[PDB]
Amino acid sequence: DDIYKAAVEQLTEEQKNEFKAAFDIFVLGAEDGCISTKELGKVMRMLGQNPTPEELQEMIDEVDEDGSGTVDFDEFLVMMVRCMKDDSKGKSEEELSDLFRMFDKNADGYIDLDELKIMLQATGETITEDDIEELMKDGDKNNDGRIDYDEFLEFMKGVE
Amino acid sequence: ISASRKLQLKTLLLQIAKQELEREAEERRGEKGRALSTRCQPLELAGLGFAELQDLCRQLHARVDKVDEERYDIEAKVTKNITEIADLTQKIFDLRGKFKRPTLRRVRISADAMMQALLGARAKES
Amino acid sequence: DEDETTALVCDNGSGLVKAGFAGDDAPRAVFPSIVGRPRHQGVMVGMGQKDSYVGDEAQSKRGILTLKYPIEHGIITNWDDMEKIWHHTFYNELRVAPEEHPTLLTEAPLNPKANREKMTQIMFETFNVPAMYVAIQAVLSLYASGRTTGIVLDSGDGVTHNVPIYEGYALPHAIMRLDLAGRDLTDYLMKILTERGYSFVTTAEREIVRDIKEKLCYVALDFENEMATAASSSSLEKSYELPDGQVITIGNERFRCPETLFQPSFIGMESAGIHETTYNSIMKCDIDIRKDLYANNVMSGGTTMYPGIADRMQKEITALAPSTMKIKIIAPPERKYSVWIGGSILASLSTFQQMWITKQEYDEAGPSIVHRKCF
Amino acid sequence: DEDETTALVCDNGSGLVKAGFAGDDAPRAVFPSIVGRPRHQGVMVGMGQKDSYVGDEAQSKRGILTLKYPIEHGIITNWDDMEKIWHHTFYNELRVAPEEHPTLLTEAPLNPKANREKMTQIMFETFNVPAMYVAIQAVLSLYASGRTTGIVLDSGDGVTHNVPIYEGYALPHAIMRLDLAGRDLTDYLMKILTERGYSFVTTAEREIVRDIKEKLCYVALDFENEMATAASSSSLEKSYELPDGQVITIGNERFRCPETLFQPSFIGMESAGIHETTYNSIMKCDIDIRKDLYANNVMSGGTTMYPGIADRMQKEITALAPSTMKIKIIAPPERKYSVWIGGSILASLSTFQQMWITKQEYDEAGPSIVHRKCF
Amino acid sequence: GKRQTEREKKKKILAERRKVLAIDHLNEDQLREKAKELWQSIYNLEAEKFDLQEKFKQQKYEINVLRNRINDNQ
Ligand SMILES: Nc1ncnc2c1ncn2[C@@H]1O[C@H](COP(=O)(O)OP(=O)(O)O)[C@@H](O)[C@H]1O
Ligand SMILES: Nc1ncnc2c1ncn2[C@@H]1O[C@H](COP(=O)(O)OP(=O)(O)O)[C@@H](O)[C@H]1O
Repeated sequence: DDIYKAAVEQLTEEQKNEFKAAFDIFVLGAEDGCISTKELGKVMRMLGQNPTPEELQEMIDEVDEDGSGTVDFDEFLVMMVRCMKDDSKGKSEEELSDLFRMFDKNADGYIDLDELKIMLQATGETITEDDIEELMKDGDKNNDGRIDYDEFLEFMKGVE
Repeated sequence: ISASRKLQLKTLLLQIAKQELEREAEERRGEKGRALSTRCQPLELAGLGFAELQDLCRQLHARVDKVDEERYDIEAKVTKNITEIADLTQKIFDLRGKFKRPTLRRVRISADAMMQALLGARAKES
Repeated sequence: DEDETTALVCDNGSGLVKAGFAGDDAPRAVFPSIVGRPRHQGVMVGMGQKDSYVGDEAQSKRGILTLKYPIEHGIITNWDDMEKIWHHTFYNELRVAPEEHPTLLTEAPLNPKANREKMTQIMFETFNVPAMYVAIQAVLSLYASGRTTGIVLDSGDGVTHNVPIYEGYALPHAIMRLDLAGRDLTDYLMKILTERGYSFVTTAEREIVRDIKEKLCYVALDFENEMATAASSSSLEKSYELPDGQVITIGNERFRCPETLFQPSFIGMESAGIHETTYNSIMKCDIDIRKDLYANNVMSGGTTMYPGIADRMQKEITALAPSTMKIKIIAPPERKYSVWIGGSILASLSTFQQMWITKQEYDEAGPSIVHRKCF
Repeated sequence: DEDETTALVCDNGSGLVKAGFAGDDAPRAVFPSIVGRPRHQGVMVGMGQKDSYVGDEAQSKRGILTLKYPIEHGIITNWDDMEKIWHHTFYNELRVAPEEHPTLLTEAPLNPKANREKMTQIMFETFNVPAMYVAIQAVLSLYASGRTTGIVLDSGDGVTHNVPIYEGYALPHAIMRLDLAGRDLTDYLMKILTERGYSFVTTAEREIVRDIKEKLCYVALDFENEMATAASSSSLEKSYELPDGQVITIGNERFRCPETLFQPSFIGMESAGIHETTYNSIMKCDIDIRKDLYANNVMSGGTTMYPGIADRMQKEITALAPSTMKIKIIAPPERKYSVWIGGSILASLSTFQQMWITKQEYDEAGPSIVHRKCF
Repeated sequence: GKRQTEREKKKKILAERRKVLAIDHLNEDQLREKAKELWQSIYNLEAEKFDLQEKFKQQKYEINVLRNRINDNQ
């Protein structure tokens, strides 16, 4: 999600205005102003594609943040950036392995909170406590408080 | 924090890690230079006569055999580590296998083609 | 978008052809393995009209065409017709020329070698593909399902192959192929619908009965209970709409068609059915293999799409199986398309690139090379 | 991972290698002396899959492997497989680097010198051990048991050595080397289970029968009474679960197998039997020794764990023994593990610190040094 | 057979890598060049040894990470 959310933040106002015009086509006549599988299917067919009901439900589930079963405009912008890549290929595991070693300052095999904090400060961006805590919670999937090698690869998946 | 902020931090984190990797390589090259200065010191040939030069060549040749044996010994340890790395890599892959085979979809109609079809000439920035 | 010389993937069966690009998760389109030909004398001129029609063209213009299938009971019998099926698949709908892409074609484990040899020959000689590989459908089904181990029960349109795999290895002595498949089930249905007063024999009619089967059959986990009621009351009949506005209602015949998979004698086949071949593939494997195969019967092919077959199969295998043992069925949404999906998985593996037959290897050895390099 | 340069101890039998470090009272793990190899052709791509599996890997993946042991009645004949077993033992599970530790291995005193010379050679030449010792299994069980005197009866998986020791001394003229062990008992059981309708031939089946014997069998204090009863009533049957959910029940076969130890003729062997070889090792010793060996019939290894064996062996010797003499079996819980345990004790004795072959002594002396320094 | 071969083999390899030197047909100037050539060979071997030592350290790190991943995923 994070790489796509960043791409959305960076869209210009004119680009968002064009996406809004497209969104309005998709939700024309919808009871709640949102895109359900009935509006998504009618547009995909209008576009020449023939998705199954399951494919349509999965396209919505991939960006549905509230659990509405529908796509709102904010969710739509994520759908539209996900449908395109600037970040093609996305590197690979061998390159992430060498980068992992650079985060692991004590060479223990894990990235701890102090290591993460040192690396974040080095970026030059203002780092708040919330930036540190949130990235470590996003990375450490087993709740030990550290990022292992396999968690690091999931953590940096798709990051250019 | 927004996911958009997290991405920017992750992209900058990877850029610094890459810089540190280059830094490590440069430092290792410096370390290599110094190690070689100690292990393989320069020849002093001035003043050696013919017989002394013949003995030096024999002495250097003998050293070549000894260094090659030391190199062999480290190489053997490196070789054993490759076998272990290959076996552990297969083990982790299998432990981390199960239900995780990945897929891609083509339901993701490119937003460029979609925008040209739905908006026509209105579609200029996207 | 395709900005990389990705391998092309196509599964060519006796029924339909699944095709798309490696790296996608579905065929882009499914092209029936049909070449249609006009069977009437023309009167108007300047009407276009082809010598032959293919895939969806063959079905769209079928009102006056006889429709032939180049593939039967698992093999290609007419490879000149397949060159046209493939040409259309690649150049008209996928809009890709194989000349710039490796191509992956698939077959059953004991499939006659002529099938893989002609698949290899046509793609190298008429399409000039830079590389070829013929894969095993059972591998691909396991790849789509997230398995390395299980019984692949692949009843399709022309054949049921039935092949056990353990840790990625075939157990060939435990393969039990049957001449029992969806095409025969269609024929069984045509005969019993004839008994009801709806006699279907011509191409248009044969295609209708196939369509009826696909939409109305539910197989029945308990067929004795279903025949007792379905044959006694209209409350279990389903109405089907025909192209000319006619309606046919089907009762116990609705499940008697699929029943042939459990009672093959219905179509003249000497067999114990699909649930027993699944079971025998487990039983001919060693006892330290059997436990994993019992827990992983893997559904592939198309008969796996009846609303009730997973229960019909689990009930039959567990009935044949020893007690204590846990008998399970793996029946993912990747149903009917698991070979194509597996094809995309295989084609895109880094561990598969050395397995390709290159055009240079082909030109030096000829098509028999596929028999030596693939499996 | 050890914090001291403690000697390593490994008991390499035809069955399992017991291994751990000196100073403990048990091995860290038991590593079956098995190297497995796939016996099938792979079909799926990207499955990993190695040419061979070792120890517990060999048993865990056995469903498609052929499993072989490198040790034949106490002698290693397949050294490639033992290097894999030893490497796995130190490298993955004991978490040991032999380069930093003396290593003690064990062996029957009656085996060909080739085995003790080669074991000395591999630890010094392949594992770079700083020191070596190969110890006698009669000695090792006696140390573990707290004894200096007795007849040590292994009845193991590989060999029965039948060796009398008095006041720490060997009495070699009284030794009965016997070619009868658990590996033969297992084959006998497979033939009599075949008589019951359960045919066990292949590796999975051979490992099942060895498991059946280990969990269901006994010798019987009185064979004929158990024989007549078990042959007459189901009350003497015991069940076993086969891995595929099927079951087997075993009747008099439950004891007919173990009985071969007392009756070697059951497998075509020409032998006195373990109770007579034990007896003859006492009998052939001097008249003032006999009384101490009668009172010290010492168990070693496995099979000494069978119900009725400690009571039966004492009765069988008593029946052959002169009156006045008091006959006793020493059957400690340190059973099936006493040889390894003795190795731990021996390696650690202050009186044994000079018995170790050092690397320098080995390099100067050559492999024959084991004959001058160990036994 | 094979273990003896492995011990003989490391020595055989090292013997194979031993070149034959002769210093009698060479004059003083050629001997100085020959000495520089042997020195450079030693230098290159020491440089290769250094690279292997560095690799060995990265390998120990990688092995420790793999062991931790296995222990955490088991
Ligand atoms: N819901 C269904 N009910 C009954 N039969 C079905 C159903 N879905 C597919 N089939 C049949 O399965 C066969 C298609 O098998 P499939 O594996 O998906 O294509 P192929 O073998 O050519 O790759 C056809 O005979 C089709 O009529
Ligand atoms: N409880 C038991 N019942 C029957 N046989 C046994 C039992 N325990 C051990 N044995 C047998 O003894 C052997 C294992 O004992 P062990 O001496 O530890 O082998 P090793 O010499 O390799 O260390 C096997 O053949 C096993 O069948």
